[PDB]
Amino acid sequence: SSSLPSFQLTNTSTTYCTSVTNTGIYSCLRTTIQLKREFSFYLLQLYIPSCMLVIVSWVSFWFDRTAIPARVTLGVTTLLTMTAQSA
Amino acid sequence: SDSKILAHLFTSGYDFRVRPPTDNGGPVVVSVNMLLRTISKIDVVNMEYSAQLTLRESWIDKRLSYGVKGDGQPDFVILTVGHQIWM
Amino acid sequence: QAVVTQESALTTSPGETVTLTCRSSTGAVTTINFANWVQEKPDHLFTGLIGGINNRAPGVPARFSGSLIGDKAALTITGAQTEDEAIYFCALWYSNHWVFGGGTKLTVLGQPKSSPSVTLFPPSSEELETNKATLVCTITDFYPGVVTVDWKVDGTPVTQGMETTQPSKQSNNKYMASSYLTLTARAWERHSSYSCQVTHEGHTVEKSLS
Amino acid sequence: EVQLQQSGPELVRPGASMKISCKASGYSFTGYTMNWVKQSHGKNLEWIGLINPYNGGTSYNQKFKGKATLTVDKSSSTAYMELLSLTSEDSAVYYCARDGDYYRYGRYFDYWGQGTTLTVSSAKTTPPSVYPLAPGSMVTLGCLVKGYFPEPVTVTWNSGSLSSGVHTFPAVLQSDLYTLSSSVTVPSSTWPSETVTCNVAHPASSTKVDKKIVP
Repeated sequence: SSSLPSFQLTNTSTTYCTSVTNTGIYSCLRTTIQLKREFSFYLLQLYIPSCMLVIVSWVSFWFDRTAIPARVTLGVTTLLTMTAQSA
Repeated sequence: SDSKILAHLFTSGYDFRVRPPTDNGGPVVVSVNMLLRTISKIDVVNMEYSAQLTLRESWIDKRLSYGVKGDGQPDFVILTVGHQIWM
Repeated sequence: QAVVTQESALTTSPGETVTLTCRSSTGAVTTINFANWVQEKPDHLFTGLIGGINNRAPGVPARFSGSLIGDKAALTITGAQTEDEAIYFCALWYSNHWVFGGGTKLTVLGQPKSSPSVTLFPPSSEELETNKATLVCTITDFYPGVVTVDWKVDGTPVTQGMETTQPSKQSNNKYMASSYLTLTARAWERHSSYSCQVTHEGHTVEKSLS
Repeated sequence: EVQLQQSGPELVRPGASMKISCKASGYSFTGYTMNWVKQSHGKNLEWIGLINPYNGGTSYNQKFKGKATLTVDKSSSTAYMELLSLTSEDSAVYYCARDGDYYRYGRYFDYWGQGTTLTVSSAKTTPPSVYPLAPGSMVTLGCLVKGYFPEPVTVTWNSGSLSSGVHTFPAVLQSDLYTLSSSVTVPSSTWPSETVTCNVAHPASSTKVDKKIVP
């Protein structure tokens, strides 16, 4: 688990997968590990920054309606950045 | 000389598959020396690293003793190709 | 097979430096024997001291220390303490298992030495009636509390039929012990010489019977 | 602090098989391998075997191959030891001693248990037989409480009259039956002009016997 940083090995199972083929019936075992993706990364590199990006688009609601350049700059920049991050 | 010393060791019944004998039946003691040459490619994503080293092992195999006390023969003999030795 | 040997018992005063040794019968104690040292306080209290390569148990005082003096394992207590009085077993690792020693009874002196009081008791007539004959040998008031009982029938020493209890502590800080040689009524009359010689801290005391 | 608490004392008949435990606490149980040591009255300390909790892996002393079976229960942090085909020779005190290294074998002993006393004997409650010990033809006398079970037996002298010079020795386990003896020291010339009765009591069978010493 210490050499597996990105996931968390939650459960394992030991089963049989014997199957019938055209050349005959072959005995078969199957071991199965269950990997749960770590969330801390995606919280910090995706969710948090996107909220922070969406919240920025709101601070333009507090700029006077006459200064539209400021509003557009915010809304547009956050939108572009949103794209980049997703890419 | 050296080729003759080697021939004398393997002309008798020597089995490289058999572990070297011990006085008290104890285990074969292998002393280890290690020389690091280069430590490179320290991958943090896959959490691994590359390294080139020189492994140096030393043990006793009474079966291979030729000079014993020696003092008339060469201190040691370089083992040439085609001569198997338990390792 | 392989046997481990230790001093039967040793004596030392508070503050001095004593050394216990552990001998291998197959040869010299090497590092691949991983000489271990264990302490047994009264009432069956075991704890590890030294062992492995050169590591020690948690809390083992600094005065304790291991080494390979000569060709046997050593355990040196530098600045012996009162509580250091216990039985010390050493264990050697032979290939795939541990072999313990006889143990060494280290005594941290607290009173003058006392030679043992030996007594030998012939089989009671009441007991001989049951075709059994038990020689009882009692040893009291000795110190340090380590002795070595040895029986001999008609000049010849006995190997079997003997049972010696472990040194029990008295109300007066001295030690006692008992030893029984068992025979049959028909075999107790077959002889006429019986010996129960008790060794204590060098020298010896013998009590015969006829 | 770490602790190894072992199961209580056990009395079992020959042929049977019992299992003693060793509950570990105060440390990551699955990190240190466990040793089992046998301390018998007849011999020294013997090493039975060892088990790696994390691994399930075991290694036995050739001597106890088939006599002992080391197991482990991770959930309860407990190490167990089975003993099969119990006999007279198996009557001993069994300790469990932890290895020193963390998630590796270091070959040195840390902490031991208080020990478990196993008594194997096919005996029924058997009242003792007291035989007098007189000195072969300051004098010393003695009692011989021979062939009783189970322990203990108490010995006095003159109902407590004489206490000085009284030594009741340890018992030995022979023939499935215990056996001890108690001595009492008196000045030679007083005996046998003074009654010297020893009082033996075996509460386990409600036995009370007096046997005064006489030449």
